Amino acid sequence: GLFGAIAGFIEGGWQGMVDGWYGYHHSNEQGSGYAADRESTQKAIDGVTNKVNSIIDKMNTQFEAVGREFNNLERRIENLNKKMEDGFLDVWTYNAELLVLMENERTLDFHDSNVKNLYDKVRLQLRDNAKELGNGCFEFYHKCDNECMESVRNGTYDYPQYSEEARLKREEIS
Amino acid sequence: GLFGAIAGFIEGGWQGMVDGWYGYHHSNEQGSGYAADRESTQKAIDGVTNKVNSIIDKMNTQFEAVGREFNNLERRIENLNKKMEDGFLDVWTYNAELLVLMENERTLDFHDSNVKNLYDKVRLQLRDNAKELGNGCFEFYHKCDNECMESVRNGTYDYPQYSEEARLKREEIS
Amino acid sequence: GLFGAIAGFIEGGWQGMVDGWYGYHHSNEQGSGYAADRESTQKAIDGVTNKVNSIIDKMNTQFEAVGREFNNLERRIENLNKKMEDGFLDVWTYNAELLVLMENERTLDFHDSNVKNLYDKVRLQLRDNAKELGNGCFEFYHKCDNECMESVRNGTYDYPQYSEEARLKREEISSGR
Amino acid sequence: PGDQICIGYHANNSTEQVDTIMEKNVTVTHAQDILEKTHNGRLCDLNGVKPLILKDCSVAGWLLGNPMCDEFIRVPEWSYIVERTNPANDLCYPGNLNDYEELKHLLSRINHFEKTLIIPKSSWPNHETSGVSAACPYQGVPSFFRNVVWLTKKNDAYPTIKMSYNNTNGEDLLILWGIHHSNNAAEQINLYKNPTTYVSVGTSTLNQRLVPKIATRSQVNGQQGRMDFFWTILKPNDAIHFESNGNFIAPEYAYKIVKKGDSTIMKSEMEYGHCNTKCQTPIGAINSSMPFHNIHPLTIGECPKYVKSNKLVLATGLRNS
Amino acid sequence: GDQICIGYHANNSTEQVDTIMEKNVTVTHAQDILEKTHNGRLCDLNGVKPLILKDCSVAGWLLGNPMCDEFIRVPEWSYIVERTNPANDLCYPGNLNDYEELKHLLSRINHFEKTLIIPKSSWPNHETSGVSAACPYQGVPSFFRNVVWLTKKNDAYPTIKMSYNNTNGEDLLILWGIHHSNNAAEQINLYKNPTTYVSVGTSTLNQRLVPKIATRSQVNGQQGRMDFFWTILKPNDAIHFESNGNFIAPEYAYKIVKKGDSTIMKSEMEYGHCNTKCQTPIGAINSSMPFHNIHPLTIGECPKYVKSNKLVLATGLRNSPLR
Amino acid sequence: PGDQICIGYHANNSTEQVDTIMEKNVTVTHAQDILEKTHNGRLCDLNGVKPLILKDCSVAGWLLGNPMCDEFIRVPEWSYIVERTNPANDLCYPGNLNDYEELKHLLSRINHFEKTLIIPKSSWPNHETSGVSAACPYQGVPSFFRNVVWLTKKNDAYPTIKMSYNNTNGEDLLILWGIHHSNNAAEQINLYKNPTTYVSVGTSTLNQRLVPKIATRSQVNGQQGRMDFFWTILKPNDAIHFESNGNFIAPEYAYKIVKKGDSTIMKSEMEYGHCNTKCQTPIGAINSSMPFHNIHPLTIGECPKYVKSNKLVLATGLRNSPL
Ligand SMILES: *[C@@H]1O[C@H](CO)[C@@H](O[C@@H]2O[C@H](CO)[C@@H](O[C@@H]3O[C@H](CO)[C@@H](O)[C@H](O)[C@@H]3O)[C@H](O)[C@H]2NC(C)=O)[C@H](O)[C@H]1NC(C)=O
Ligand SMILES: CC(=O)N[C@H]1[C@H]([C@H](O)[C@H](O)CO)O[C@@](O[C@@H]2[C@@H](O)[C@H](O)O[C@H](CO)[C@@H]2O)(C(=O)O)C[C@@H]1O
Ligand SMILES: *[C@@H]1O[C@H](CO)[C@@H](O)[C@H](O)[C@H]1NC(C)=O
Ligand SMILES: *[C@@H]1O[C@H](CO)[C@@H](O)[C@H](O)[C@H]1NC(C)=O
Ligand SMILES: *[C@@H]1O[C@H](CO)[C@@H](O)[C@H](O)[C@H]1NC(C)=O
Ligand SMILES: *[C@@H]1O[C@H](CO)[C@@H](O)[C@H](O)[C@H]1NC(C)=O
Ligand SMILES: *[C@@H]1O[C@H](CO)[C@@H](O)[C@H](O)[C@H]1NC(C)=O
Repeated sequence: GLFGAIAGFIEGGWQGMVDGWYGYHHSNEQGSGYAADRESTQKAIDGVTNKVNSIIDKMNTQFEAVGREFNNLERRIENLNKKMEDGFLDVWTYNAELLVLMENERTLDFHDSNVKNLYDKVRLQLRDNAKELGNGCFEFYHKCDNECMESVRNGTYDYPQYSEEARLKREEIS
Repeated sequence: GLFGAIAGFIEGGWQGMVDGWYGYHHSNEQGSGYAADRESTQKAIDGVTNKVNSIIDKMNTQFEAVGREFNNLERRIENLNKKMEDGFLDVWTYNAELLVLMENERTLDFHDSNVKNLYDKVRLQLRDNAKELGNGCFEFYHKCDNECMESVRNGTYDYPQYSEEARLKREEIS
Repeated sequence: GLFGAIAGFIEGGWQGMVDGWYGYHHSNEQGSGYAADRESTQKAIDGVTNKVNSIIDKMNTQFEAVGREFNNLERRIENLNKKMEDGFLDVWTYNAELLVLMENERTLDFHDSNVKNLYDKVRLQLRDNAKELGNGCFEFYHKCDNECMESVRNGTYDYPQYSEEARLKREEISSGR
Repeated sequence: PGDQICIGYHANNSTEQVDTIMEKNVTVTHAQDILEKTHNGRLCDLNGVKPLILKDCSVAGWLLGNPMCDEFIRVPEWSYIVERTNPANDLCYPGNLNDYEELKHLLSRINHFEKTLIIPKSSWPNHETSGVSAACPYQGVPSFFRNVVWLTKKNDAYPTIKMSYNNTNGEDLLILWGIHHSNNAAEQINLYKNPTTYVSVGTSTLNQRLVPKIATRSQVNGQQGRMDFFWTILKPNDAIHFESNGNFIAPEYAYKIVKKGDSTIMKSEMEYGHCNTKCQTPIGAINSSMPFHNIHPLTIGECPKYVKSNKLVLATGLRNS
Repeated sequence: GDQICIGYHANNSTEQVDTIMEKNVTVTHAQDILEKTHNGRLCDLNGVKPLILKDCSVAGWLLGNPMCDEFIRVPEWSYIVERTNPANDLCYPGNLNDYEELKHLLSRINHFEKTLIIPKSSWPNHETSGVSAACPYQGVPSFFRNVVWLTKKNDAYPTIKMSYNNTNGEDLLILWGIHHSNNAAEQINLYKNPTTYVSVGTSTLNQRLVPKIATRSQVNGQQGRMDFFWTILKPNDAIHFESNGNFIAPEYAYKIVKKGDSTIMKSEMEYGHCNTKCQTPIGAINSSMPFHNIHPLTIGECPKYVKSNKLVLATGLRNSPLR
Repeated sequence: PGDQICIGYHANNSTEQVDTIMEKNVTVTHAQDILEKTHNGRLCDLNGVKPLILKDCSVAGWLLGNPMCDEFIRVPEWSYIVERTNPANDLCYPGNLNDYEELKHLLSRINHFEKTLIIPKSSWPNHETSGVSAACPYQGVPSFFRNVVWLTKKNDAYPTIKMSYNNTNGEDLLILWGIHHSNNAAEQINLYKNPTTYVSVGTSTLNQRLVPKIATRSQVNGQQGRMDFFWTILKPNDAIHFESNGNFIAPEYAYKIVKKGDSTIMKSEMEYGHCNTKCQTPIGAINSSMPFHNIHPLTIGECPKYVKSNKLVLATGLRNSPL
C-alpha cells in the first residue's frame, strides 16, 4: 500500500482479532490479549459503506424499451441501432471495470492509512517512554500494566507519571 | 488516504491566518502572530486551479441540433433517438457525479498531505532543539526570537548555534 | 509530491544509479557507490506494468461497420447517426483524457510513497545511532564499514553493538569539541 | 523482557478475491458484488400491468382474427406484448399488412382496448358475406378472418358500395380493411363480376385509392391470390367513407384504443409467471439496485446498465493474510 | 518556552461538498461546474437571426397561406422557430410530401430569395381565378399566393405543356400540387376533362400523379384535398410540366443556397435581440461549464446535458466550527 | 566528517513529458502512449477476406452490367466493398435503382457470389433482343447493359409475355429487372407497338405492377427517357413470374448469393495492398492493441475507440530531474 503499515512494517493481519478492523495487542506481566479501536473501525466502516452506496445510488436508471422493430428492408436503420447499443456496452463495460479497479486500490490504501494513523496516535502518547520495534510494536520501558494499557487505547496516557522509571530503564541498557 | 494533519493531530483551523492556506503561528518574548507559507500555498492553489481547468477545458463540445423531427408514422425511429438521448444522459450523469465525488476526496487529501509535509519540514530542522507536543506544535528548548522564527519558516534555521543552549536547557529539565 | 519524498526533503534523482528505481548511496572510509533496492524496484515495476495492461486489456472491442449509407431524402436519419458518433467521441475523448490525468497523478505518488517507505525503513533502524540531515541522508555517529552498510540495506542493522560507540560521538559534538 | 503494545489489523478465513489497478487476485476480508446475475426466469407484470401474451399468434394474426387464434381476450390493458420467436399463426390468406412494424409499436402499450362491432353483415344486403377459404381453416373447415368479411358478388351483381361509419364512441377507433388481388380474369368475374375494380377509403386525413393487381403469383398456403390489409386511427366524431365495386374485404369489427405510454415487442418463449417487476428480459425478470447486469440486452423497464463482464467485485474489507 | 505551531486556514464559509466516503463536508472554497442559468429569450446563433413563425407553420409560409406573412426580410437564418401548435398550417386540406425532410433542409439556409418563375399571364387559355372559402383573406375567399388554381376557360382545359429552365446561378425550390375532386360532376365542373393526370419531369425527377375521386370528411368546410409536392432544381436544368386538369401551377419559386444544417425548435417565445452559442426553447445559455441541466433540446455547441441539481468541486480545505 | 547513507531515486536523460491533474508538462524517466496514430496506408484483407474494389464503377453499374464497367473478374467472396467517392460509371442509361442503399448494405459482405444465366436471349423467339443505346457505349459503338435485355417489337407485333423462372439452384438468387419510360406516344409505338403497357412481377412475397410514365424529361446522358430498375431475392425452390406487354427490361444474368455477415460500403480512392488487417480505414489499415486511436472515424473491423486527441501519454516512470 501507499502507507507503510498493511503488508509493510506490520507484516500481516491478526487472525486472533475478531472484533473491529483495527486494534491493539498488548503483552505485559498480567497477560496478553487483543482490543479493537472502535473509533477507527466504525469510522472506516462508515466510509466504505458510503463508497459502495455512492457507486450504487449515483446510477440514474430510466424506463427503456429495447427490441428489434425493423424489417428486412430496414437493415441500415437496424445497423444504426446495433452501433448505438454496442457503443453503450463498450462505454459501460470499460467504465464499470476500471471504476472497480481504481476504487479497490483506494480502499486498500484507505485501510493502510487508518492503521498508520492509529500507530502514530499511540506513538505520540508514548514519546521516549517506549521504544519502537519497527514492526508496529512498542516495547515499554516502565512496566505498563492493564490499567496503563487501557490509557494508551483511551488516549489518556499519563506520560509524566512514568517519565522517571523509563529514564532509569533507558540508562540501564546504555 | 488521510495523512493525519487536517482534522487529525492538528485539531481545527485558524481564522486568524487570513493570508494563506497553510502557515505557522509562533509565540515568544516579542509576542505572537500568524504567518502564511507562500511556497506551499501557491503550489496548492496552482494545482487546484489546474484540476478545475482540466475538468472543464478537456470537455469537447461540437455544434449539434437536437429536435423532434419525426412524425407519428416514424415512432420506431423516434424511440431510437429517445434510446440514444437517454443513454448519453445516463453516461454523463454517472460520470460527472462520480468524478466529482472521486476528485473531491483527492482534493481533501491533497490539503491534508501539504499540512503534514509542512509539519515534517519544520521537524527535520529543529531535531532535539525543540520537543514535539503532538498537537502540531513544537516547544523550543532554546530562546527563539522573531528573527529565529523567520528562519524556521523559510528553511534557513541554523541548528548548531543553539545546540549547547538547548542541550543545557534539556539537561536542566529535572 | 503527496508523501514529500520526491521533490520534497529528497531533492533530485540520481543520474549515477542505473540498476533500479529506488536505491541507496553510501560514503565511508572505503569509498562510495550506489546500491539498488531490488525488492521495491521490481514490486513497483510490476505494479506500474499492470496499470498499463489494465487500461489496455479492459477495453472491449467488437466488429463494427461505419459508413455513410443514407441518401439525400434521409438527412434526418443521417443527423441521428451524426449525433450518435459525435456523442461517443465526446464520451471517449473526455473519459480517455481524464483517465490519463488522474492515473498519471496517482503513478507519481506511487513512486513518492515507495521512496518514503524506503527512508522510514532505514530511519527506524538507525534511530539515534545516526543523524537525519533532512535531505534524505543519514550521518552515522559511528564507523560503518561496507559490511555495516548492507546491514542497513537488508534490514539487519545491529543497534546495540554500535550504541556505545555512537553514544560517545554524540557527547563530543554536544560539548563543542 | 519489556512490556509490549502493538498495532494491527483484522484477518479472517475469507478467500474472496478482488482486483486493483496495480495488483490482481488480492485476497480481502470482505467483498461486495455490484453486478446483477440472477433472474426469476418468468414473464412478470410491469408496474402492476399484465403483459399481452400471444401464445401462438402474431400481432397481425391476432388483430385481423385468424381462426386459429384465441378469438378474443379479457385484457383491456397491457404494458408490453409478448411474441414467440417464430409465431405459427399470421396472415392465413397470403398478403401483407401495411405499416405493420409501426402498428406493432403503436399497440405495444395500451391503456384501454375493446373490440367493437361497427359494421354487421346485415349492412350488406346486395352482396354475399359468406366468403371463406381453405388457407384459413377452422377445425379443418375453410373459414375466414373473424373481424373482416370477404364481400363477393350475389345474384350476378356487385353494386357500387357507398358506406360511411361515424365514430360515436368516446375513444379512438382502430379499423382494418383489405383488398384482394386475383390471378386471372375469370376469377375476378367469378368472384366480383365487375372486371375493373378499386377500393376508395376516405377520412379527415386519409385519402386512399387501391387498384387490384391481377397477375401470376407463386402459391402461399395454396392460394396464388393475395390480400393486402390497411389500417387507420379514426378520431372521435370522425367518419370513414368506403367506396368500392369489388375486391373489397370490408371491416366488420374495430378496436377502441386509448394510448398514453410506449413500449416494444418482446420475443420470448417463456410463459406467464404471476409476478411483478420493474425490469423484464426475454429470459426472466430482475429485482436489483445494482448499477450493472449481464443477463440480457433486450430489456423493458428501469434496468441496470448492460455490460460484458462476469463479475464486478468491490473490496470492502482489508487486505487479508 | 517559545513555541511554533503548524496549522491551516479556516473561514466563515458554509459551502458543502460531497466525497465518495463522506457527505455534507463543509469547505472553505468551492466551485460549481454545472450550468443552471439561462436568459429566457430566443437569441441569434453565431450572429445569425433565426426564422420565427408566430402563427404560421413551415408549410403555410412556403406555400403562401394568406393569413401568414407575405414576406419579411430574413435573407438567411441559423434555425427556424415554430410554435407547438401553429394556428395556420394548411387552409385548404391536404398534404405536403416529405414535409419533415423539407423542414430539415430549410433549418439552416445561407440565402433565401423569393422569385417569380411562372406569372399568371402565362396561362392564356386557362382560368387562374380559383379561390376557396377555407382560405380567407380579410373575410373573403382567397388562395395560396405562390401557386395558382388553374381551372377551365370557355368550357375548355387545353393540355398544358410548359417547361421552366433555371437560369439563376443558385438552386431553385419549386412547389406544385394536384387537386382531388369530390365527385365526377365536380371534376367536369372544374376541369372538364374526365380522366386527368399531372406529370412532372426533371433530370432526376420522373413523376406522374392521378387525381383520386372519392368521398371524404369535411376539413375547414371543404371536402376535397390538395396534395403538394416539391423538388430542388439545380442551375441550368429545366422542369417539365404536363397536365390536362387538377393541376396547381407554381407561381413563385425560392432561390436557395445551403451551407449547413440545423433543426426545428418548438418554442412559444419571440425574438430577444440577443446573441448566443447555445439556444434552448426556454432560453439561451452562455457558459464554459461542461455540464448543464436546463433543457435537452439544444441547438449549438452546448454543455453535456445531465440529470443533476449541483456539481460542486471542493477547492478549499475542510472547515472548522465557530470558536 | 562522518559516514553517510542516502535514500534516492532513478534519473536519466529522457525529456518525455506527461500531464497530471494538478501539473502540466512533467518530465518523466519513462512513458508509454496508449493512442494509435499510424497506419500502413493500404487496403488490406479483413480477416483474410479480400475486399471488393470497384475501381471506376458504382455498385449499381456493376450488377446491371454497364458496358464501360466490366473490366472486373470473378470474386467469389468479399469482406467489404470499396467505392470511389464519385465513380465515373454509375448508370449509363438515365434512371434509378429501387432500394439501392438497402441493396448496397446487402452486398457489403457476401459469403458466395456467382453470376448465372437464367434467361438466355434465345428464350424470346417472337421479340427483338438487340436493343442498343448511345447512352451506354462500349469502345465507342453503342451498346447496352450486359446482364439485362431490352425487349423490342418484332414483325410489327409485341406478343404478351408470360414467363416464369424457378430457382432450381440451392442458393438464393438476386434478380434484377426494369421498366423503360418513354417520352412520347410515337416512341412508344415505334418501340413496343402497344400504346398502353404494363410490367407485372410476382413471387411468393412480391406483387408488383409497373406502368410507364410517358412524359417529357430533361436529357441525361443524351436520353430524355429513363429506365427504372428493380431487384428481389428469390428463395430456393421459388419462381418469379413475369407478365409484360411492353417496356420490359428482362433479366438475362442472375446472381447466386449467400450472406452470413454484415458490413458497409467504404468510400476510398486507394488500391489493394496485398495485406491482412483486423481494422480498416479509408486511409489505411491499423494493426494495434491500443484502446484508442485518432486516424479516421469511418472504420470497418475490430478497432480501437475513436477520440479527438493528439496524445494520451501515461507515466510509467519517475519524475525526472534536469541534468
Ligand atoms: C438553360 O439555359 C441555359 C442558357 O443557355 C443553357 O445553357 C447551357 O450552358 C452550358 C454552359 O455554358 C453549355 O455547355 C457548353 O456546351 C458545349 C456543348 O455544346 C460543351 O462542349 C461545353 O463544355 C459547354 O459546357 C450548354 O451547351 C448550354 N445549353 C445549350 C442548350 O446551349 C442550358 O442548357 C439550359 N438548360 C437545359 C436543360 O437545356
Ligand atoms: C376554384 C373552385 O372551383 N372553387 C370552388 C371550391 C372547389 O370546387 C371545392 O372546394 C373542391 O372540393 O369549392 C367551394 O365550395 C363549394 C360549396 O360552396 C358547394 O356548396 O359545394 C361544393 C361541393 O361540390 C364545394 O364545397 C369553395 O371552397 O368555396 C366553391 C368554389 O367555387
Ligand atoms: C469461516 O469462518 C466462519 C466463522 O468463523 C465459518 O462459519 C465458515 O464456515 C468458515 N469458512 C468459510 C469458507 O466461510
Ligand atoms: C358524427 O356525428 C356527430 C354527432 O354529434 C356529428 O357532429 C359529426 O359531424 C359526425 N361526423 C361527421 C364526420 O360527419
Ligand atoms: C445534507 O444537507 C442537506 C441540506 O443541506 C440535507 O437535506 C441532507 O439530508 C444532508 N445530508 C446528510 C447526510 O447530512
Ligand atoms: C506545456 O507545453 C506546451 C507546449 O508543448 C505549452 O504551450 C504550454 O504552455 C506548457 N505549459 C506549461 C504549464 O508549461
Ligand atoms: C418451383 O419449383 C418447385 C420445386 O418443385 C415447385 O414446388 C414449385 O411449384 C415451382 N413453382 C413455383 C411457382 O414455386
